[PDB]
Amino acid sequence: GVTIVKPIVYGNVARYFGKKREEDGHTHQWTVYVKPYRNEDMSAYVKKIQFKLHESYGNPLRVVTKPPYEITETGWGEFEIIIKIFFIDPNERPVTLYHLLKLFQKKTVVSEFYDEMIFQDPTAMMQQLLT
Ligand SMILES: Cn1nnc2cc(CO)ccc21
Repeated sequence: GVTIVKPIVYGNVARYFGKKREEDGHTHQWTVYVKPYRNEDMSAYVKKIQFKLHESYGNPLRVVTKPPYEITETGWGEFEIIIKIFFIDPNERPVTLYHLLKLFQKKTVVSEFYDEMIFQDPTAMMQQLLT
């Protein structure tokens, strides 16, 4: 059979403001993302990536369809973000990732994980799109 492995990295970077912010108490800017391990345009084969934030955010289900696959926000809190990757072939099961937003230990805060999206015997059309 055919196995196509698409390596990815996901997670977040964060920047401390320098001071807590009086008007909302946010302390950090952060960006949560998915990106390919090697430079490729994932929109060849990815329909959309959903980023589900803590429900205390407005419009906590954030959707990106065009790279880069990232969401930039501010806040004070750390919580899991559910990252769901949907494919152009609706018969390819979506990939669900789970990421704990990291804001704390000058140096940019980074928490980034490697993973692999495995396509076992895709349609010939989806094969072309993955290669
Ligand atoms: C959980 N958390 N952390 N920081 C937050 C900021 C907002 C929007 O002001 C909502 C929820 C937040």
